[PDB]
Amino acid sequence: GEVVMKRAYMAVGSLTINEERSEVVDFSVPFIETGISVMVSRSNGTVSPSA
Amino acid sequence: SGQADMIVAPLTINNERAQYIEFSKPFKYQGLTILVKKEIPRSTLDSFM
Ligand SMILES: N[C@@H](CCC(=O)O)C(=O)O
Repeated sequence: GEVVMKRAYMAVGSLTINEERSEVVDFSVPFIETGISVMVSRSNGTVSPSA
Repeated sequence: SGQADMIVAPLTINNERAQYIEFSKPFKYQGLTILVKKEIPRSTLDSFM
């Protein structure tokens, strides 16, 4: 919102490119790939019989 | 040269390329890797000797 209201020129940070923002602000090329991922704790490993 | 108006192909976004043509947002985010031949374990008949 501080680039929309001309309060600054660029917004360097963890901004993700998406269609909603790119219609109101110009995004540079992605300098790192991100997205949506799910983080969970590891499950209890079970040793299969007949090993 | 005007022969094609678009390049729908795996065109990586390069610095030298982007100077002359205008790219888009990527479809596939990927890098470069090395493809080798899997080491097939060959066995003879006297391997126990
Ligand atoms: N990096 C996101 C916020 C964090 C999230 O993915 O929820 C953004 O710039 O909007």
